[PDB]
Amino acid sequence: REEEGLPGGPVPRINWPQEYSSFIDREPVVAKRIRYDTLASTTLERDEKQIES
Amino acid sequence: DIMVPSFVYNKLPVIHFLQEKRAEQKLRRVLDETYTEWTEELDQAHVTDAITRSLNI
Repeated sequence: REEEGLPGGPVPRINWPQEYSSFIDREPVVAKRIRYDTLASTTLERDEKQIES
Repeated sequence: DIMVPSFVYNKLPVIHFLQEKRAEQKLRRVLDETYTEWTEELDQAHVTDAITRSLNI
């Protein structure tokens, strides 16, 4: 995933165009988009060399 | 020269048998005290969850 440049973190299988339609208020939808996009832009790993010590 | 030697000779087999049994008992006790210690370590999923929370996500 890092070689492709794909976002290290997991990405849910979502279609936001459907979500922006389903929900009536944009606030929860925007917040949901805030979280996942932040999640996908972060590397969820720990240097295990340090953990092993 | 005659009597004590004969009685020692008569003693030998039983003592040998009992000492062999005693050694087997020692080995059995050594084996019986062996237990494998399976340890439990904090799941890393919680650590990942804490990391996410610290990010304010």
